Amino acid sequence: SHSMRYFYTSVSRPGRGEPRFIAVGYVDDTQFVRFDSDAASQRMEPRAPWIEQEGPEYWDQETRNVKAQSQTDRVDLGTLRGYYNQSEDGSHTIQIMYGCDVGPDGRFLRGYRQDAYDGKDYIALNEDLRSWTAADMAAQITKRKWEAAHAAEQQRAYLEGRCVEWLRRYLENGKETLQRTDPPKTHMTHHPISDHEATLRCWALGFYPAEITLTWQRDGEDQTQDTELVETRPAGDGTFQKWAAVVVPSGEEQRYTCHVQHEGLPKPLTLRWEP
Amino acid sequence: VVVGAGGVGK
Amino acid sequence: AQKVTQAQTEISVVEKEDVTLDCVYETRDTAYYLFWYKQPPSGELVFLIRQPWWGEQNEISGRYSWNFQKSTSSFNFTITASQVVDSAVYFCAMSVPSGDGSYQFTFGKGTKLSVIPNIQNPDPAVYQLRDSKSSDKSVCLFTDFDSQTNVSQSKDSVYITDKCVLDMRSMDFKSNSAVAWSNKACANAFN
Amino acid sequence: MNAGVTQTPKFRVLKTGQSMTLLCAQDMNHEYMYWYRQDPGMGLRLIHYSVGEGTTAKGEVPDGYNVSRLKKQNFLLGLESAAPSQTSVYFCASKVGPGQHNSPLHFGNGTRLTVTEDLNKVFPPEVAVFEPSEAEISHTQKATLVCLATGFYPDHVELSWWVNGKEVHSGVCTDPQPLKEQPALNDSRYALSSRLRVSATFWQDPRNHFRCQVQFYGLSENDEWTQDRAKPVTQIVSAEAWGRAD
Amino acid sequence: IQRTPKIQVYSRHPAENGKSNFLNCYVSGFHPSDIEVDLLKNGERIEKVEHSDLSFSKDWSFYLLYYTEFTPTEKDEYACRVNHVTLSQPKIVKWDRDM
Repeated sequence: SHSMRYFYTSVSRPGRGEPRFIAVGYVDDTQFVRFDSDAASQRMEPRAPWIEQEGPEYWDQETRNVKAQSQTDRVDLGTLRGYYNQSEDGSHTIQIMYGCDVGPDGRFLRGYRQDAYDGKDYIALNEDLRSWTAADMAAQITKRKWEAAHAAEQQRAYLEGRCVEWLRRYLENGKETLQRTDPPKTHMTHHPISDHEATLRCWALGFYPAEITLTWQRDGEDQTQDTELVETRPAGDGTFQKWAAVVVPSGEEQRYTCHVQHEGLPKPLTLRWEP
Repeated sequence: VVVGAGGVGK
Repeated sequence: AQKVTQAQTEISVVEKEDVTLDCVYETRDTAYYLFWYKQPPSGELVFLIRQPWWGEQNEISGRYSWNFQKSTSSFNFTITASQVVDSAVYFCAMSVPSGDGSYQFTFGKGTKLSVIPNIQNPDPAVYQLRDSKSSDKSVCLFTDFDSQTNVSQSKDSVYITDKCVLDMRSMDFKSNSAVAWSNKACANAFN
Repeated sequence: MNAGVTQTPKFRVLKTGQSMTLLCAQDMNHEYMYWYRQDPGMGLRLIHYSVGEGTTAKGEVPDGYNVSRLKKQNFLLGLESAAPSQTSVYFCASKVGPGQHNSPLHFGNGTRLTVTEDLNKVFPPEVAVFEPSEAEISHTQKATLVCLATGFYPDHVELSWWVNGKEVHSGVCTDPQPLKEQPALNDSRYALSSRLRVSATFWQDPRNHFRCQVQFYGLSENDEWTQDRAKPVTQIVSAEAWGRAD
Repeated sequence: IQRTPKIQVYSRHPAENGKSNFLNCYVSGFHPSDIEVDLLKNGERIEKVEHSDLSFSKDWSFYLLYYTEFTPTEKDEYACRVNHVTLSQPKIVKWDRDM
C-alpha cells in the first residue's frame, strides 16, 4: 500500500520581482522531482536514482506542465489579493498538495487536491472527486468558476488515471528503494533531571518508511503519563529518526520498557535501561 | 507525473 | 510533433441534411485542448467549441454535435439539418503548453463546406441581358438550374462566374445562378 | 460588451519595397497577442507573437516582418520592405493568458494587402447594369438584373444594390470573390458579378430605380501619380437602370 | 496568522570522534516560508551548508533540512542558528550528541 504526492508552493515578493514557485514530488516518504523558479536550470529535475532513467520527452512534458502551473499560481496570487482587498505590499502564499493512493493489489484507493492561502484551507476537492469545499467567501467565488469550468472532472481524470498508472511505474522502476523496509536500530539513554526523577529516552534510527509507533510500558502496563514523542526527522540519506521519553522515579528505571513497531520488524522490539 | 495545469485560475 | 489534419479540402451536401467534418490530431503531450472555428464568406474567425484532454466523448450544442475519440486521435464535427448559412470554411485546431508554459496553437488547413439549396422545381435555361446603357454589351445568365449540375467553360479569352445561391425571402424561393460574358453566343455556353 | 480584436487597415496596396504598419488593438486585457497570414492551401501561419508587454517572439514565418508590443493593448506588424510574396490576408489574434490556459484565440476581421511591382497596374472597376431578359419575365414571372464590375486591381471591392435609394439584401447574390480576367498573369485585373432578382411587376414599374454600387480600395493620397489617367484612389463607381414597361 | 519554527539538531549517524558524518538541523511547523538557517562551529557560521527542497506538512506548515560534512571532536562545540519573522532575535539550539 503506497502513495504519490506533489507539493507546490508559490510566494509573492512585491518589488523583489515575480513570485517564487517551488514544486516537489514524493512516492511514499521519498522525494523524486523538484522545480524552482529562481534556479539557473529552468527544468523539472531528478532527486532519486530511479527517475534519472526517464527520457527527455518525460522531462520536457513535466517541465512545461509545471511552468504552465507556476504561471496560473502567479495570476492566482493577484486574483486572491483582489478577493481579500489586500495591498500589494505584503508577501502572500498559495500552497497546493495533491496526489493519489493505491492498495497492495495496485488499484486506486483515494485522491486528494487541497489549496490554501497564507497557511489556511482555501478550497479542497472532496473524496467524491466530484465537488469542492470553500473555507471562506473568496474560495466560494473560485468554487463557482471551478464548478462551471468542470475543474473537478479534470482532477478526477488525473487522480484515477495518470496518477496511478505512473505511481505504479515509479514503484516498479524504484522497487529496490521504494519497496525496501529498513528496520529501526534502537538504543536507550538516561538523564538524571533531579535527585528524585530521571529521563529515559528510547531511540530509533535509520528506519524507512517514516511510519513508526513508539510506546512505553510500566510493570507490563500501557504508560502515556509523563511521556514525550519528538516529530519524526530525516537522516539526510533517505531514512528517519525519532525518540520517545518518559520521566521516571530514580531507582525505578527497571520497570519501564520501550516498545517499537515498524513495518520491517516481524516481531515488535523491546528495550530496557542497562547500566 | 504532474497534473496538467488547470484551464481556469481561481 | 504537433500536427492537426483535416484531410477533406472540400465537401458539399444539399440542405436539411447531416454532414460530418473529419479532424485528426497528432501530439505526445497529455494536457491538450482541441478547438473548432468557423470562417464564413465574410472572413472572420468564430470560436465554436473546445474539448479538453480529460473530456467526455460527446458534446451537443444546438444543431452542432462533436465526437472526441482519444484512442484514435479524431475530433469529428457533425451538423444536423444543414442550412446553406452553414456553408463556410471550418478549422480544427489544438493547444499544448509551449516552452515558457504559455498555451500555443496548431491549425488544420480547413474543410470548405458548401450547403446548396433544394430546388423543388428546376427550369434550367439561359437569357441574353442587354446593357442598360446601349453598348451592345451583353451578359448571359444560366439560372433556375438543378443544385447537382455544375459550371465549366468552352472558348477561353470568355468568363463564367461560379454558381451563386440567391433567396427572395418574400416569395420563399431559392434559385441557382451563373453569369457568362465574352468580349467578342449566349447559348452554346456552359457546355 | 467588448469590441474584441480591431485591425487597421482593412485594405492596402503597396509598391514592392514600400513599407507599412498594420495596427491591432484588443480591449479585453489579454496577455498574449498574435499576427497570422492566411493563404490558399497554407491555411493559418503565425508570423510573430507576444506573451506580454515589451516582449515578442518569432513564429513560423517571421522573415520579412518586424513587430512591437510596446503596450499590452496593441501589437504592431511592420513590413519594412514589401515583397509580392507578402500579398495576403493578415489576421491579428489575442488570448487571455495563464489565468485561462483553455482560452481560445480571438481573431480580428483581417487586413487584405496586395503588394505590386508597379502602382500603374492599379485600376478602378468599370460598372455596368444589364436589364432583365423579356423572355425571363414571360417564362418565370421574375426579373434577374445583373451587375458586372470589371478591369479592377487590386481585388479590393465591396458591391451593393440600391433600390429607390436604400441598400437591399433580399434577392441578392454576389460572387464570393472576384475572378481573374487573365488567370495566367500574376498582375491580372479582376471582374465580379452580382444578381438582383425581383418580381416581374416591380421591374416593369418605372417608378423603381436600381443602382449597382462598387466601393474600390486603391491608392491613398500619399502615393505619387506621375501617370496621366485619373489616379486610381479609393472610390465608388455605380451603374443604374430605371424600371421599364417596354 | 504565523507559526514559529520547531528546531532539532543531530547527526545522521551516531557521533564518533575523528569519524566522517553529516550535521543536520531540522526546522519544521513554521510559516511563512522565508527563513534563514546557519550552522555554527564554536559560534562561527559554516560556508558550504545545503538545504532540502521546500515542502510542507498536512497542517500547511513548512519543513526544511539543513546539512553539511563535518568530523566531531571532544573539543569543538556545534549548534544551529534559526531566524524568522516570529522571533525577536535568532534562536540557537546547541548540538548535544548524548541526548
